[PDB]
Amino acid sequence: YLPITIDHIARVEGKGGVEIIIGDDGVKEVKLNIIEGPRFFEAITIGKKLEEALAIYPRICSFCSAAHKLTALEAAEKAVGFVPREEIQALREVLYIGDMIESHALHLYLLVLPDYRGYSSPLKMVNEYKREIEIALKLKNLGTWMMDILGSRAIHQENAVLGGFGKLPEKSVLEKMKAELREALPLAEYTFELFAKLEQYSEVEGPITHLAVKPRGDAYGIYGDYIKASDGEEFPSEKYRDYIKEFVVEHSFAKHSHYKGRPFMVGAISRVINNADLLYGKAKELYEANKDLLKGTNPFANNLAQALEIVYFIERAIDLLDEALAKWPIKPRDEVEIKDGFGVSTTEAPRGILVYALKVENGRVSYADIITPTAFNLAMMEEHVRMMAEKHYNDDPERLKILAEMVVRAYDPCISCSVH
Amino acid sequence: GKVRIGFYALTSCYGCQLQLAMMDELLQLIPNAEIVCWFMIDRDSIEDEKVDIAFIEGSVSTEEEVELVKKIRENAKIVVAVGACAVQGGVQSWSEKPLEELWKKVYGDAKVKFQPKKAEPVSKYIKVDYNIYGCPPEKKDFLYALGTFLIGSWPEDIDYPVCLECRLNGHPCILLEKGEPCLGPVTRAGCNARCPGFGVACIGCRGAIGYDVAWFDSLAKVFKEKGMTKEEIIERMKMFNGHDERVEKMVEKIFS
Ligand code: SF4
Ligand code: SF4
Ligand code: SF4
Ligand code: FCO
Ligand code: NI
Repeated sequence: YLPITIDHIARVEGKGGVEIIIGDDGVKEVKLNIIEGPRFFEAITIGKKLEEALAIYPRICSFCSAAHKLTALEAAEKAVGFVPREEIQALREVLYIGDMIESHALHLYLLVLPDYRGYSSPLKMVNEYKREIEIALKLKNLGTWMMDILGSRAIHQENAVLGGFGKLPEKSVLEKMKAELREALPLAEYTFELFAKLEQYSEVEGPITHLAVKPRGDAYGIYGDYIKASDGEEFPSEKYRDYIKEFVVEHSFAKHSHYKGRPFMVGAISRVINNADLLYGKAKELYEANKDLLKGTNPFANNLAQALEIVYFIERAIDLLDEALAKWPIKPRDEVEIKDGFGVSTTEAPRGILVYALKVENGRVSYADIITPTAFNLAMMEEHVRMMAEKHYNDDPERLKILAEMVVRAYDPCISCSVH
Repeated sequence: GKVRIGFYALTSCYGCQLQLAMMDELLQLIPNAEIVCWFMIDRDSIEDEKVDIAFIEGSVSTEEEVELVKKIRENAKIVVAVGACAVQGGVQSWSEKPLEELWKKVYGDAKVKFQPKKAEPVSKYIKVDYNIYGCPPEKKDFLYALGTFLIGSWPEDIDYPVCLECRLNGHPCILLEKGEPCLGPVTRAGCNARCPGFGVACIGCRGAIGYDVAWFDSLAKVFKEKGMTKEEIIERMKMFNGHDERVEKMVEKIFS
């Protein structure tokens, strides 16, 4: 009856808010109200032909068009029984890594750092911290450029198609890339050492359940057929319903999710906690020297795990462009018989796990189930804000309203994703 | 006095903002001006500031977004509709499925404190003075309106189809030669014909234009020997122009 309402959260993707309920005991409930209109991407596409429903899923969210679209892809292709050609996956992993490289570098640098430096806007430390932001746009624009080469674009990639790609580039470009990647690994190196010196607050330390796709071969990756949880459990990616369940609350247009009847966290610390040993390159050594910072016990270690992965994914697409280039010349796409069937895929989107589940019958989409990572995260997010609200509630409100948000901004919430 | 520009947001993928965001000297690109409300970038942002330019992005899908678009029509001398979600209602308009059947098919019967509505252009409730097109728009389309608006002038809209630029680049008709249904002869241009030029079909994202000039020798002939029926063209034009009432007879001139 005297709430703390943060009508909008700055420097996150989407339209949302907070209603932290203060009592007489301290903190009752924390409510992240999420107001971003459903766009019913799960229903308006129903009865629509596959291809046509597929060029539309990326418009759920511009921070992760590749992810959605390259995930839509894998699940329409288990459905119609296709299998990718080998160098054609390596390219899809590459394109996913410039969605990844850029997302983090845009969340970290233009959404997270402003709070630990004093600035409301990133458009502000422009002539005060020039080198960082020049480091910022260099990582981001190897991101932005990679997507503009293998996907026509960064926001909603129309070249990645059923079967592969509509025009793969000249060889020299996958070489120049690998040349621009190698001229990037020192830039993410800087970003590791910057976000590790930063504060992972004490009011949030506490036990968390961490879930992640498991890499379908020898290395830390994105694609894979087995969701792992931090207890030491594993369950088939095809039974995500039979192991995690949804529920509507009146205080959001986004569902909420439980593993084992309780909150869990996906989104990069989750991947390091679960699949840390599958790493190599400068990133293995950076985890094996900075691990009292990469524990599953603090939200904000999401931010430094991002920095680590820009080390990994930079180096791995170096190898992955190399693998592709050993099958050159490559036919762009192969023909896909659209036969009926069902398919689930689970991939590591920039923020945790994205599930696409597609049913097609007679060329058109009869069913679909999507759950995005910010939606998965909404519910431990609220608890970690409560935990901060506990140890700070009878503060000057504006001293409080800053620190809960940083927590929100530590998940990299992407609300156009949690509501589709 | 530095021209007031706010970037407000409705129901979107924030790509149209992402686009302004990833333009890197952006603040060297709008100097006689000041950014007063862009929550994605400024926490020092307030909605009830009177502004000069009003870049509204996204559909009106929740009721309070009817309160916002009316709110901004009042504190803004210029309200500019940015992207297909705000220009056309977007890809969330390509089903006429009533809201409730869409609520039930996703939420079942589970109530949300907030009021959802079917998707609608910004134009329905408040006056849009200009339109920047594309899903998302092109960097070159944002450079144009901001810079022109800011020297005092008024922007204009490319009224020719994607096929003109298509041809310029030397791009071969993936329609004529490959049987993909290109919405290029009926989609406004600006993209440097990105999708023909990737062996992909135009999917409409920059908006519906009309086919009032005979750019193809017989599009009806191409559409009657590719197997593209007037209803087909309509389901597809409707993925980004599902509120255009002009569609139904525009495709009908083509086949008449
Ligand atoms: S028009 Fe497209 S890119 Fe722009 S906000 Fe809407 S969905 Fe996102
Ligand atoms: S591919 Fe499409 S845009 Fe290009 S010339 Fe053919 S119809 Fe026109
Ligand atoms: S070719 Fe059509 S769908 Fe492709 S970017 Fe241009 S307007 Fe959009
Ligand atoms: N990362 C990301 Fe977007 C969300 N949630 C997806 O997938
Ligand atoms: Ni997203």
